[PDB]
Amino acid sequence: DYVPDAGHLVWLNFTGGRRPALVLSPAAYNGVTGLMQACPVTSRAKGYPFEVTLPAHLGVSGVVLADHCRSLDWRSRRAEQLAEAPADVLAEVRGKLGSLLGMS
Amino acid sequence: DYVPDAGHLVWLNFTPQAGHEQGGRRPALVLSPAAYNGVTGLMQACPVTSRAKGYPFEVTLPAHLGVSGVVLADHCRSLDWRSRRAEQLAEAPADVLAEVRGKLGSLLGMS
Amino acid sequence: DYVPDAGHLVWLNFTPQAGHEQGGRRPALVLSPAAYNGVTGLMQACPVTSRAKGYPFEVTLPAHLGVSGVVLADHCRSLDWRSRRAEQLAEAPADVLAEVRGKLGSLLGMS
Amino acid sequence: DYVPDAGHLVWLNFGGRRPALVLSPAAYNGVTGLMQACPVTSRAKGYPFEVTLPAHLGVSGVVLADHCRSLDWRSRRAEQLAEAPADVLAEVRGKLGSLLGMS
Amino acid sequence: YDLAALLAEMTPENLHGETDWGALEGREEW
Amino acid sequence: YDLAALLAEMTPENLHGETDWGALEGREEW
Repeated sequence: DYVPDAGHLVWLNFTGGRRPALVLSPAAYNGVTGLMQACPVTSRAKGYPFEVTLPAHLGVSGVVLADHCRSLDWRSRRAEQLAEAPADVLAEVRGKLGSLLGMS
Repeated sequence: DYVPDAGHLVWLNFTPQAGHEQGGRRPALVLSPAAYNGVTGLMQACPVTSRAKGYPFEVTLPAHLGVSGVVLADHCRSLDWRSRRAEQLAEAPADVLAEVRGKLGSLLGMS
Repeated sequence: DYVPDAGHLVWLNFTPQAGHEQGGRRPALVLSPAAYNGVTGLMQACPVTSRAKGYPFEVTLPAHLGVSGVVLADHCRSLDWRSRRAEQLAEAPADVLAEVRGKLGSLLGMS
Repeated sequence: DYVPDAGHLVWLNFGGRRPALVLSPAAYNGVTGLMQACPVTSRAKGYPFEVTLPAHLGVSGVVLADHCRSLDWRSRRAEQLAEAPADVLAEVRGKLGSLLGMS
Repeated sequence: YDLAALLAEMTPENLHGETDWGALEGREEW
Repeated sequence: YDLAALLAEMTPENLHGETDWGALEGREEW
């Protein structure tokens, strides 16, 4: 009965293959739509201006790619919570993604 | 030499994995600037659907723009516009852009 | 709080020197950027006229904008948009701006 | 029968006479009775769109490149004053082109 | 915009499924 | 745009008079 919530780091299926992601949309929207806005996490990280580094020992390592945010069906991809992002990571991702999408 | 810019409505290709499904194209509202897009070959864009149901994230396009249908502000997504062979179709009034950004910013929990 | 930017179509007041005359209001296409317009309270803008005559400096506007008439590219002028109570009507697409700047550039002898 | 040409510094009744730099050519100006011109002012306030006129031209002071405008020159009795050097005309075109978002 | 405002007007009939962009293309991460 | 090609299209019939902006307003120099 897990519904992803804002700040959660989740596992999502390739649908063999699970990948980590940072949820930006809140549970009330996620539960009702079966969709969410999430940014992928990679271990493949240095320099890139829209990367946000995850602090050490959070349960997954690497960076959030804020510029690769997308709408996706989380129900089909069997979302499972991996961790919770620090409030500073979530605010940093929203800052970079806000700039890219031309918001103010 | 075309590089999509913020406010452009572009044709974008899609090809299902299974060779038996059709695949086709769909217009999309581009949100990200040319600076980013031209360079990375990626963009943040919201799909345009011909099925307007009154879903609250739908943003209507002006009837004479030459793109019928509705922008789904919450379905914004990173797409590779070069591989999807983006073709310009129209330019959305900064009107439409501002409504899409406010709805999507609200969903993303923007400051 | 409103600052006109390049590509905005603004409603601008004008008051005849003859005080007994009503005067009124004309739309204008803004060419100068908000970075200049905001602090100076000035802008470079081209008047829109109701009566298209095929004059070569006429630039047609797409119907969706709901500004009728044509931009006179060669009538560009420095105007105080605060004193004339500029209110935004719409924003012209980039292509309108490129036609107006290409014709006006030609007339001003630009490299 | 004087027709203002590009680079001319002209008197305009804009009685109440003031100098102006003409940017549009005579072929346009003579057919329309209109011209694109920037006003000349006595003094540099020093703001970015000022182009100073060289000493001893027969007109003194500064071209306001951002105050370029279309006006009727026939009704304002335009009379030639002097000719701006090539480099002053190019600098006024450079600054005005940049303000009009040309590239 | 207030999310509660937008939530109030969603219905099973007006809900859109995930937009089908087919397979990953070019440099798309996912 | 070629200015000569533009000038070639002008006729007494399509000529616009000076656009009337009425009186000087605020910080207008003219």
